This record gives sequence, structure tokens and C-alpha cells, in this order.
Amino acid sequence: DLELHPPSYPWSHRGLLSSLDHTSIRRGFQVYKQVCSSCHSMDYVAYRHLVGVCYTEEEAKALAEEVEVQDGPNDDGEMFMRPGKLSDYFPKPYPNPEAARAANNGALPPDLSYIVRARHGGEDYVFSLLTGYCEPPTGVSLREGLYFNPYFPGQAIGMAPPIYTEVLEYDDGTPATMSQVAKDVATFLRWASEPEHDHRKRMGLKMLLMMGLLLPLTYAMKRHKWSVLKSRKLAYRPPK
Amino acid sequence: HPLFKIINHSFIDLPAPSNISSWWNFGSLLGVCLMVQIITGLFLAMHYTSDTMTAFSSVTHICRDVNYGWLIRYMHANGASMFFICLFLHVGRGLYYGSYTFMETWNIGVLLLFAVMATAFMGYVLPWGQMSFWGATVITNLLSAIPYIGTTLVEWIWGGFSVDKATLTRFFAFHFILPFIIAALAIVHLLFLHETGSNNPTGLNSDADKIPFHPYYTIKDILGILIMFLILMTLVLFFPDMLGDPDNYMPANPLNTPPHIKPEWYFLFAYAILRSIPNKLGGVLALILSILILALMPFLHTSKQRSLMFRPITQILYWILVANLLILTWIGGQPVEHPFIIIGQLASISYFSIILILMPISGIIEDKMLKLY
Amino acid sequence: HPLFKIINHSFIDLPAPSNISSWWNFGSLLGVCLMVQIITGLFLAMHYTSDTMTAFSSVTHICRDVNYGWLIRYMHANGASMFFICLFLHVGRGLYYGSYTFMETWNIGVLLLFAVMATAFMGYVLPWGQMSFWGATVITNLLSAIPYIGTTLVEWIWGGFSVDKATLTRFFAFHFILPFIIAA
Amino acid sequence: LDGFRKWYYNAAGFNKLGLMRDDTLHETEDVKEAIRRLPEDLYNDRMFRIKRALDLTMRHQILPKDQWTKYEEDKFYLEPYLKEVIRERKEREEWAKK
Amino acid sequence: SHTDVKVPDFSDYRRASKESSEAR
Amino acid sequence: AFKWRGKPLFVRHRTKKEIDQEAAVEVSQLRDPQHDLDRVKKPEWVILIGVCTHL
Amino acid sequence: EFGNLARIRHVISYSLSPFEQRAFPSYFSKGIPNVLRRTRERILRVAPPFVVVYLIYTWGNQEFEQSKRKNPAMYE
Amino acid sequence: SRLYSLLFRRTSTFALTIAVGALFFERAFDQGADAIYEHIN
Amino acid sequence: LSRFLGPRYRELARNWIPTAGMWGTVGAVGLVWATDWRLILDWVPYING
Amino acid sequence: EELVDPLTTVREHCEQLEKCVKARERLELCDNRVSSRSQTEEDCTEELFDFLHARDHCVAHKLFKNLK
Ligand SMILES: CCCCCCCCCCCCCCCCCC(=O)OC[C@H](COP(=O)(O)OCCN)OC(=O)CCCCCCCCCCCCCCCCC
Ligand code: HEC
Ligand code: HEM
Ligand code: HEM
Ligand code: HEM
Repeated sequence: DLELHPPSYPWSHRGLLSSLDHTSIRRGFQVYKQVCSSCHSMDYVAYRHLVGVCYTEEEAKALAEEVEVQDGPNDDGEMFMRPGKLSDYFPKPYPNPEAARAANNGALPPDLSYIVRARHGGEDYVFSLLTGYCEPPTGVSLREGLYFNPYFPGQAIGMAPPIYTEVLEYDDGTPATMSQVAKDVATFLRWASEPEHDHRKRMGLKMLLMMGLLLPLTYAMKRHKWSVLKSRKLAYRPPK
Repeated sequence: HPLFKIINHSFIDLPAPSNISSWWNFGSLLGVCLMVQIITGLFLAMHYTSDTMTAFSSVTHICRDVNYGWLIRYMHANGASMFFICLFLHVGRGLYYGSYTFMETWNIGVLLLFAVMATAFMGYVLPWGQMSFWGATVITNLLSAIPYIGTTLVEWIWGGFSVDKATLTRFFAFHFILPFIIAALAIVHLLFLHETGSNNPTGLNSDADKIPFHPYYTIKDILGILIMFLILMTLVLFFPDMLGDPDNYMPANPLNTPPHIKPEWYFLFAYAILRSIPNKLGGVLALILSILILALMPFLHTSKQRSLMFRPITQILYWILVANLLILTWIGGQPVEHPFIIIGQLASISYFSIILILMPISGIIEDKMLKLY
Repeated sequence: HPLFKIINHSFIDLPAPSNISSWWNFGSLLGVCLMVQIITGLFLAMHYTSDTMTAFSSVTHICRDVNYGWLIRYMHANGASMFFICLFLHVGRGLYYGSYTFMETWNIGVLLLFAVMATAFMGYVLPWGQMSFWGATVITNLLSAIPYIGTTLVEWIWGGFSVDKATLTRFFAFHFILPFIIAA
Repeated sequence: LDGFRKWYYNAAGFNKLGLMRDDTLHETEDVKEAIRRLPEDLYNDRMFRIKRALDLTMRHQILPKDQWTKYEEDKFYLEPYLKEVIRERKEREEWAKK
Repeated sequence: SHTDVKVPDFSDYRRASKESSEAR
Repeated sequence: AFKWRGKPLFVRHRTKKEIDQEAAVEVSQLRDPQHDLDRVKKPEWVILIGVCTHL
Repeated sequence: EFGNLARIRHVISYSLSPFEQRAFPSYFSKGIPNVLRRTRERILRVAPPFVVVYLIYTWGNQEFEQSKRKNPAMYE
Repeated sequence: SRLYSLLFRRTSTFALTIAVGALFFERAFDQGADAIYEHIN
Repeated sequence: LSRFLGPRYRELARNWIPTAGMWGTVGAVGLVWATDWRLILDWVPYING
Repeated sequence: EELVDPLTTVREHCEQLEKCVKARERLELCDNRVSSRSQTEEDCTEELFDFLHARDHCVAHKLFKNLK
């Protein structure tokens, strides 16, 4: 369809063996927790996934115990809410998608767990969308609950612009400029959509080193066992 | 052991042509890819659940919580892509070098090709993403085209009014069971070939120059396996989503339709043809013929030379055929609008006219040039 | 014809002894039972879900809502029982008539017997009843007997501390895949 | 037409492997009957030429340009023998037809 | 006969002596 | 739509103009001859199933 | 199988042991010339179809864009 | 030349050298490879 | 095909025709029965139902 | 103390280039056109998409060097 195509940004993980910047993933998780978690869900990400990536065991335990999670039927036979555990997943904003429709003027905020993977050119798109709430031009008019984001399909995203400069304060203190926040949350969402990005690239580096060792050696063995024929000299000697 | 005899009869003391190029590696690669797929598929089956509530959750659990489960899943997906790459190059080798005169081997081949396409289609339906669900409905709908029994057949396969859990579970069963039938058909494929032996790129009788297979075409197959593994692991470990679609990472929404619906890239050539024919039924038929035209290929050989090594006009026609196959692969991707449509219509007309008409006439002309006709 | 040659040599003209009794039928019955099991198993696989929340529900849905699904399920169960009846009589024929002197055939047979027992065990675990779960724990525990690597092996198979969903799903995969190895 | 046939003979490329035209024929039933009816010396030269072409294709080489098969020189030896096979074949077919 | 010609030269192939065999 | 029977059950209301044009449409010239009212008990109310006849 | 494959006569065939011959005799010495020799015997048959595929692909893209580009004369 | 006569000529020893080498190769490869990956990122 | 445009070839077919029809008939009946095609089976008086 | 979003400073620095100011000139004419013609359905998206495409291309050339 007719849509603005987000440009290519020089990400720190854009390279072939380039891993993710984990401080940026920590800052983007803070951005999600303070801003994006009010409407969007992360159903396939738990707190224990943050251990060894952005936070330690005790920091992630404190982060999990900051929230409340209904957990099981009491012996008395009823529900109850408990502080989150490292095994708890990220809390739902709404109990069901129809509540999300009712609370967001008919629009459904999608799962942001795989948003980067699910959106064509996601990392860019995300950054662009979050930073692309430009004014609608003449000739186009949008109804309430809509915003002209060139990048968003149709340029009418129900989501209002969620990142105002200094929307939240980074604990690290890095200036919380809108951009610094959009880049951090794009790195984090990326991490979310692929927690193994780093581990894999290490496997790929070992694979390239092993193939660079093994391909000329197997080629040399093949050319040994095929030299015999490749030197064979045929001669026709009719008895004449 | 008597078996050792069979073990030797097909892999050690088999008389193979000494001059077969690297293209003859590809079929062995396909067998390796089949095993790889089966092995990876088995390790996807120990954690996948074929329930519409839990299929996407099980796939994410494989990618996030199973130790190296992302590795096995993306190896399975990119190994399906590598399977179709090796399959297309195997079929192109068979078309170029006149190997279709081994008619039984060719027909067992086109049966294997149909089975592999069905297996890959149902496997792509299996993760139950947005793209899988709309893709399934689309092709299942293809069947409805049938003139009289179409509706019933579609509903049968779906197992209900519309694809829903009923489909997913039976698609899991069929996607599980068909690669073993593919392995048995590949054993029949190997048998129907050893009766005649492999062909050589010159297309001549290679009985005067044959060598063993163990030390000459085994280390060659090992080197080809190593190169194919290099390409597969650089596809998995570095660009794991360059061949897939991003919209498959969203859950299946029956209410939300995607703006543009595609199958995966190796179905595109067919997709183009289907879209090209205005009539729905026509499209389905042409689509089928697209694959079937190959089976029809051994009856269209009108030349006195088996291979295309000494046939330059038919070489030009062959590379034009590869060219508009690539064009049809591109068009499928493009959306419905000018001028993508016209190209699609022509490209399909040119594809069927080159395979059906132009190559036998060119072979007759080439026989006339050598004072044979 | 190189595909028909096999049949002619094997099924149509094979020179067979004229005086073999009805006991020599049983092995062919086993092959038929294998197909029957595979066919019924395939039609159980189009509706069964290998999830511990939904496995019993899927089995009851097969028995109650699928058209003739009770027929295919009880054909599968009693065909496993018929498979073991024919297997025991086949082994008894081999023991009585001295057929074990065909040593390679006998060893491939006892490999087939081990594979069939493993397939039937995991298949009985598959409906996730009370008896299936306690039966699985029991035999999986059998492995723990191993002197040194036992604990690990058990946990591996279970895929966790104790049989739970992790097991059910891998048991579904293994129970699906082993009858084709049995056919080969 | 003669010069364009020489150009096509160079473009076909079996002369660079030292082959004749009749060496490049696909061995059908009639072609194998015509090959079986060849004299021993012609059959031995044909088998040596095919073996040398297979060896050259194995090493991905061609003959030197002085050793190629000149279009004018190529001899259609199998042709005479082949026509007969076809003639006999057709005669038999016709008899059955009638 | 069988002595008319001598084994063709493989110098462009042959490497450049049991002493060396062990290494080779 | 309410996803009736696993398929989008389009239910729509039409405007004076909406209803006016559809009637104006040439039934015979329609790819499928079915005048707007032919498929609706109420001109202001049109109900359809959301499966493209095509695929 | 071997022994009954074909009938040849008087074709002598000399060969050398693998360990006795260099592994990559003149590999880049003649390999390059040969690879180049090869490419010039097949480039005219292979390349021009893919060249016109590239032209048709670009053309389609640009044409499509122009198609999408608003008609200035329209809406005025 | 000594190596061939000692660890590469007898197939049993050939296997021994292979297995032992592989046992250590992993240590070296992993170590070296990791160094590189870390340096890169 | 040249060989198949023949006089005896024609005779053979003519002699073979009746048998061929019989086989199609068996299949047709078979298909009707196997599919329980009712459009056709509704014609048969007893088979009805 | 306004926290400067480097993105803004890069945005007007990139709008000082020539392709952006030409597309903005068409944008202006386009918008003026739509404004001038009181009743019309000719939007300025295409122009606006071209201006945003050029501007965000040169923004994405040099944005990330100013972000920690
Ligand atoms: C051909 C004229 C004569 C050319 C003479 C060239 C000089 C030859 C003498 C000097 C040596 C140069 C190198 C020689 C290499 C081997 C010989 C050779 O290449 O010959 C020319 C080649 C084959 O020639 P030949 O088959 O003998 O007859 C030509 C029939 N046109 O033919 C060619 O090279 C040209 C082939 C052109 C093919 C163009 C295909 C365009 C269409 C592609 C469509 C792709 C799909 C498009 C979309 C379809 C769907 C809409
Ligand atoms: C933290 C800064 C973020 C980020 C990175 C995103 N959002 Fe939201 N969002 C909200 C709603 C109601 C919607 C749906 C609107 C509609 O569909 O019309 C969205 C949507 C998104 C997307 C998806 C875009 C797409 O093409 O589908 C993305 C990538 C996205 N957002 C990013 C609601 C909210 C909030 C409540 C006001 C806030 C806070 C956020 N979003 C925050 C963020
Ligand atoms: C008998 C062996 C096989 C088994 C047990 C098997 C099993 C599975 C399972 C459980 C899945 C779902 C997990 C996932 O989403 O990746 C799957 C997916 C898939 N399989 Fe297989 N498979 C087998 C062979 C094959 C073969 C031979 C092919 C190729 C034709 C294939 C193609 C696919 C594809 C394309 C997917 C979808 C991958 C995706 O989610 O993108 N499988 N398979
Ligand atoms: C399931 C995937 C397939 C496998 C595993 C497979 C396996 C093989 C193997 C092992 C060979 C012998 C080695 C070789 O020549 O490459 C071979 C050859 C061959 N295959 Fe396949 N094949 C497959 C698909 C096909 C298909 C789809 C066709 C038909 C288009 C086909 C037709 C042939 C032919 C004609 C040969 C003979 C090669 C020659 O002598 O030139 N194969 N195949
Ligand atoms: C590849 C073919 C097969 C498939 C796809 C398959 C699939 C299944 C499925 C889905 C079930 C669960 C449904 C149920 O509870 O009955 C099942 C159960 C079972 N299967 Fe299979 N099966 C296959 C072959 C076999 C074979 C060969 C045996 C015999 C060794 C076997 C023995 C069993 C048993 C004993 C059960 C438990 C039945 C019960 O609930 O009482 N299956 N199979």
C-alpha cells in the first residue's frame, strides 16, 4: 500500500556480529514500565528473562515484587493477589481485549512483545512512529482518537503520542530526550522480540571461524582424492 | 551381512560418471535437508501444542524458555527454505541436462515435489500466526474452485465451516506424517535411478568412464554438505528473518485481515500464475499445471541429443525460462496494480509457451542444423 | 519393472513351504495391525492436543463430538492389545519351531519388540488419565535405578523435576514417530 | 547458410572436446542398434572419443585449438547405419499397422 | 607392442625418496 | 461483525444516499445480478458475510 | 555393475598416486585462465535474459511509482 | 616425518590423536573465539 | 502417432470397445455407490433411502 | 530548562538542505492550493511524504551520534 518507508538507522546491533547495548535495553525496559505498560501487554516476557540481561537477581526480584498479581484459588476457594515472582509474567493492562477496546476508543493496543518482529522494518518503524506524530497536512482530516503518523498504516493511529520530551526520568540520568527514549524503547522492544540476539551472534562468530577452518581442509581432502583422476592421462592405442 | 551388499550396491561400488559437476551434489543435499528437517521437526514436536489457544504460546515458549529452542526453530524454518532452494536447483539440473528421459525417476520426482509443497504449506500454517491463518484460508479456498465437489472438499479439509482448531490439529498430524512418506518415495526415487545410473553433463553414454563413489563422490558430497551447512547457519545465526514475513509474529486474528496476503517465496511463482488467470478455476488449473508441466516434460523431448551442453538455442530458451521464473517470483510479491498485472499475464504466457512450444521447435531446428533431421 | 520386481520376488512368487500352519499367519497380521494402528493413530492425531490442560478434554471430545471418534479411539486401544496378542504368539512360534536359528531375523525381531513396547507405553501415557500419569512416573522412575547417571536420565526424559506437560508433549512426539521406525 | 552452419558448429562446442556429431546422439533403441552394427575400429574410436570427452569434462578443460574437430572433417559414420535401423524399424511398424 | 611408448610426463603434477614419503 | 460461525458477520447501516445509490446500481450490469434491496430486508440495514467470493 | 558396464579396446590409461602429486598443481596458474575461458563461452547464452529481467524489474518499479504518483491535472 | 610414523600411520593412533586433539581443541576454540566476540562487542 | 493410425489397430479397438465400456460402467456404479451419490441413487426405487 | 531533543536540532539542520526545502516549497504550494480551493479532495500527502522521506533520510544519516 502507500506508506512512508522508515529509513535505516545506524543501530549498535545493525552489524553482522554486533550485539545489543544492554544499558539501552535496561533504559527501554524502564520506559516500557513507566509509560508503555499502561496500554500495551507483554504476555510472553517474564521478569526472570531480565536476569543476566539488564538486571541482577535481586533487582529483578524487587521489580517483580513492586507489582501485584492475582495468583491461584485460595483454599477458601477464591482469587487473591500476590507480589510478583521472578516466575511471574508481565502484568496485563486489561483482563480481556474488549476492555482494551472500551478503554482505547475502539482501538486495540497490540502485544508489544513481538512488535518489532511483527512490524515490517520494526525497529525503524517503532522509532519512526513514536517520533512521527507530525501534523496532518491540508486535505486530510482525522477524527477524534486519531493522529496523523505518516508511518502508521493510514496515518491514523489511535495511540496518542506517548513520548513527550522528559516524559520519564532515566535512573541512569542520561538526558531523557524524546529521542533518547524512543531509541531505548526500540532497543528494548527489539530485545523483547529476540532475547537470544546476543547469544546467537556468538554462535554465528564461532560458526564462521569453524567454517573458515573446515572448508579449505575438506576441499583439500576432496582435491587429494580427486587428483588421481584429474591427472589421469588417457591414450588410445589401436593395435594398427 | 546381506544388507552390506545393498549398502555397497547403492553408495560404495556404484559406478558413477566421472565428469558430473557440482549440480549433481544437490539431490544428496536434499536428502540431508530432509533428515535435518525431520530431526529439527522432532525437536519441535516435544514442545509444540496443536491447540489454537496455545500454539502461538508454545512457539514463543520454544523460542524463549527451551534451551537453544530458538536455534532449532529457525533451523527448521531456514532448512525448509534451503530445501526449496536445493529442490529448485535439482529440478533445473534435470531440465537442463536432459535427465527427464529417465521417465520413472522424473515422475517419482514430481510426486515428491507435490508432497514437499503440501508439507511446507501445512507446516507454515502450524505456528498459527496472523499470516498462517490468512494464508491457509486462502489456499484452502483454492479448492472450492472445483466445479461440483469443491465446497465439500474444502469443508472436509477445514473440518468445519472455516479453518479453526479443527484444521490446526489435522494439519499438525499431516505435517508430521508426510516427510516419512517423502523418505519412502525418495527410496523409490533412488531405486528407479540405479537401474539406469546417473546422467552426465555431456549427455553421452558414460559407460567407458565410470569411477567408484566412495572416495570420489562421497568426499564431494561431504564438501557440498559443509557448504550448504555454512549457508544454512549464516541464514539462521545472522539473518533469521530475511526470508520470513514479519506479520507471522502477530497472533491469528480472524477479525483483522492483513493488507497484503502472500505465501512463502517459493510458492510465489505459482501465486503469480494463479493471480494472472482471470477465472478462479483457470488459475487453480494453471497453477497445478505449473508444477505438472514438468511431468509432461519427458514427452516433449524432440532432440537427438540428451543434454543441452551442445545445444545453444535451447540453452538460450532455458535461460529465458529461468529469467521469467524469477520474474514470476517477483510479481507474486508485488501488489495488484498496474503494471505488475500485465507482466504477470505475459510472464505466465511466456512460461507456458517456452515449455510447451518453443523448446521442441528449437530442438527440431538444432537437429536440422547438424544435418540430422 | 524395478518396482514390481520386488513384489513378484517377495509377495507373488516367493517360494514358501507348503506345510506351514496357521501360526505363520500371525506375523502378517502384525503388519496389518501396524498399519491399522498407524491409520487409527493418524485419525486420533487430527483432534488430540498434547497439553495437560486439554489432553483429557480432547480425548472426551473425540469420544463424544467427532463423528465415529469413539470407534477410532477404541479401535486404536484394542488394536494395540491385538498387536501384543499377535506379537506374543509370533514370538512363541519362533521359540517352539526353532526359528531363532535365523539369527539376524531374530535380532531385528527383538529390536522391533523393544520398540513396540516403548511405543505402547508412551501411547498409554498419552490420554493423561489418573492411571497414565501414575504409570508414567513409575516406569520413568525405573530408569533412576541406573547406578550413576540414572537421576539425570530420568530428569532428561521427564524434561523436568517430575512428569508434567514437558513429558506429555515429548511423549506425543515420540509415540508419533516410532511406528514409522518400526515399519522400516 | 554454409558459413552460418560453421558458426553454429563452433557455438555447439562438442568439437572442442574432440567429438563427432554422431557421438552426441542420444542412445535410444534405434541408436544402440546402429552402434551395435558398427565395425570394430569405428566402435573403438567412438568409445575412445567419448572417454576422452568425459575426462576433459571432468577436468573442465577442452582440447587445444589445433586438435578440435573441424566442421568440414567431421564424419557422419553412424548416420548410414542409423538410417537402416530406422527404415527397418518403420517397415516392421507398418506391417503391424496393417 | 607394449614398449613403443613411455609413461607420459606428470611433472606439472608430480611434487618436488622414502625420506620425503613419510612427510608427504 | 460478530464472527458468526467463525466468519466475519458484516452487519451494516446505510444512509439515504447510500441506499439511494445502491438502488441506482444497474442490477443487470452488476457482475452478480442482485439489487441492493434483494439482499436486505431493510434499506437502512444491510447484512453480509465477510468472505471474499475470491479466496 | 563394474566389469559388465562397457566394452572398450586398446585405451591405455595412466595415473598417479595422490600423495605423489601436488595437491593444487598450478591452481591459480591455469585456474583463472580456464575459469575465464569458461565464462566467455557461456556469458552470451546466460546473461542477456537476466539483463532484461533487471530492466523489466526496474521499469515495473518506476512505472508503478508513476502510476501511484498523483495526477497533477486531476483535482484541479 | 616422525609424527606420521608415530601418531598418524596406525589408524588406532590416528583416532587417538584425533580424539585427544578434539578434546583440547574445544577448550582452545571456545577461549579464542570468545575473546574475539567480546572484543567485537 | 503414426503407428496407431492403423487398420488392425482399429479392429483391435473395436473388438476391445465393449469390455472398456463395461469397466467404466463398473466404476460409475462404484462411484455412485461409494459416494452414496443420492442424485443418482434417488432414481433407483429400492435404493432410495 | 528545556531539554534539547537532539532530534529537533538535527531536524531543522536537515531541513536547511536543498531537497527538503524544494519539497517544502511544493508542500507549501500544495497546501496553499488545497487551502485556496475551498472545496476539493486533493490532499498533500504525496508531497508531504516526499519531504518527510528526504528529511528523515538525512536525519537518520546522522541522528544516532548524539544519543547516548
Ligand atoms: C546471436 C547472434 C550471433 C551472436 C554471435 C556472437 C559472437 C560469436 C562468435 C565469437 C565468440 C563470442 C563468444 C561465443 C560464446 C559461445 C557462442 C555463442 O554464444 O553464440 C551466440 C549465442 C548462441 O548462438 P546460437 O545458439 O548458435 O544461435 C543464435 C540464435 N539467436 O547467442 C547469443 O549470444 C545471444 C543470445 C541472446 C538472448 C537474448 C534473450 C532476450 C530475452 C530474455 C527474456 C527473459 C524473460 C523476459 C520476460 C518474459 C516474461 C514477460
Ligand atoms: C512507549 C514509548 C510506547 C511505544 C514504543 C509504543 N507505544 Fe503504543 N499504542 C496505544 C494504543 C491505544 C495503540 C493502538 C492504536 C491503533 O491501533 O490505532 C498503540 C499502538 C502502538 C504500536 C503499534 C503500531 C501499529 O502499527 O500497530 C506501537 C509499535 C506502539 N504503540 C509503540 C497506547 C499507548 C499508550 C497509552 C496512552 C502509551 C503510553 C503507549 N502506547 C506507549 C508506547
Ligand atoms: C517428520 C518430521 C517432521 C516433524 C516431526 C515436524 C514437526 C514440526 C513441528 C512440531 C512444527 C511446529 C514448530 C514450528 O513452528 O517450527 C513444524 C513446523 C514446520 N515444519 Fe516441520 N516437521 C517435520 C518435517 C518437516 C519437513 C520435511 C518440512 C519441509 C517440507 C517441514 C516444514 C515445516 C515448516 C515450514 C514449518 C513452519 C515453521 C515456522 O513456524 O515458520 N517440516 N514442524
Ligand atoms: C525429495 C527431494 C529429493 C531427493 C531427496 C532426491 C534425491 C535424489 C538423489 C539422491 C539423486 C541422485 C544424486 C543426484 O544425481 O543428484 C537424485 C537424482 C535425480 N533426481 Fe531427485 N531427489 C529429490 C527431488 C527430485 C525431484 C522433485 C525431481 C524431479 C524434478 C527429481 C528428479 C531426479 C532426477 C531426474 C535425477 C537424476 C539426475 C541425473 O542423472 O541427471 N528429484 N535425486
Ligand atoms: C504413527 C501412527 C500413530 C499415531 C499418529 C498415533 C497417535 C495416537 C494418539 C493421538 C493417541 C491418543 C488418543 C487416544 O487416547 O487413543 C494415541 C493413543 C495410543 N496409541 Fe497411538 N498412534 C500411532 C500408532 C500407534 C501404534 C503403532 C501403537 C501400538 C504400539 C499405538 C498405541 C497407542 C496406545 C496404547 C494408545 C493409548 C490408547 C488409550 O487411550 O487407551 N499407537 N495414539
